[PDB]
Amino acid sequence: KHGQFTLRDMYEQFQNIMKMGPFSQILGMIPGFNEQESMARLKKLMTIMDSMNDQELDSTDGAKVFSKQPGRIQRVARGSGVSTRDVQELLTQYTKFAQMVKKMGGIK
Amino acid sequence: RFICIYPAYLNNKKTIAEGRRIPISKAVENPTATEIQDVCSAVGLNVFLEKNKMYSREWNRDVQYRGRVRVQLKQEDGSLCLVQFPSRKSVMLYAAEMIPKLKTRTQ
RNA sequence: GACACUAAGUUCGGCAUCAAUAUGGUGACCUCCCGGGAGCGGGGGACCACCAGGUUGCCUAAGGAGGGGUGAACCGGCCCAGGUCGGAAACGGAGCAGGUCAAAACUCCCGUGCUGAUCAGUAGUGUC
Ligand SMILES: [Cl-]
Ligand SMILES: [Cl-]
Ligand SMILES: [Mg+2]
Ligand SMILES: [Mg+2]
Ligand SMILES: [Mg+2]
Ligand SMILES: [Mg+2]
Ligand SMILES: [Mg+2]
Repeated sequence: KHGQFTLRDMYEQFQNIMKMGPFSQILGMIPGFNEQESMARLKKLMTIMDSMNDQELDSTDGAKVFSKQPGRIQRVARGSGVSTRDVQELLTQYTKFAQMVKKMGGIK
Repeated sequence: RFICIYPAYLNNKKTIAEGRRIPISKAVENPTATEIQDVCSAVGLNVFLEKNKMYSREWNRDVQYRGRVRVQLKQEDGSLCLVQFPSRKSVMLYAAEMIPKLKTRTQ
């Protein structure tokens, strides 16, 4: 996009609003999902990642990265003013979410 | 109007920039806001513990590492509460010296 | 004419490149105060590392304060979104991610010293 607006843009936006209900109902069987009281939980989880680096983000097995090198968890916790447990929690949900995605597809 | 005493102030494991306020020679291992309050209250000082407050220069979030302690120096009229305690430095030091004596530490 | 010797030319490689100083910086750490209800505001000393361009030792066959790079998950310095902490607030602090760099560290390429080999066969001199 270029500070402007093309039909593809309008398209992609409508498209985002699509992979909603789905992705939303995919959060179905995952203890860690009250609309407003959820947004926070979702914004938190994001801010925590706002502290991870590319290599950590783009890792097929993020859980392990952090597993194997705990210092990374500490770096992240402290870097996002959140607790350590919080980070490990975010890490497990990401796992559950991964495993889930596996049983189905991924992009959708 | 009471004053502020953060454990970082009395921590010999912290550098200057990390919040240490007294010479390492007088500083202490890992003073806990609790211990600080427990020695101050036991000298005739008026003080209350702010259990959950956290020192800004304290990256850690654990418990042994947080809390704040508040002591009354002067009295509304102006007179110091305890002649032997002018400044804040005075209290910090007095605390740094008495904690390594708390039974809970000599244990 | 053919060979030699000194000066010397081309190219691809190898080995190797101080010390101690002033002034100004940046950073780190320590140590004293004043002010303040916090985050802090203010001021004096000490030590170490590094940088900018500036000397000199009486220093080596050489040793220029040259030009890049990388900067690591964190573990160098800066700027630090968000979030976090102190704060009623204003703000301030610690600080990851991200960006960045006269000044943690580590590395190249320059130059400069010897140095194999290569190519040229010019400059002089000498011999038969
Ligand atoms: Cl001070
Ligand atoms: Cl630590
Ligand atoms: Mg010869
Ligand atoms: Mg980088
Ligand atoms: Mg880094
Ligand atoms: Mg912020
Ligand atoms: Mg800061």
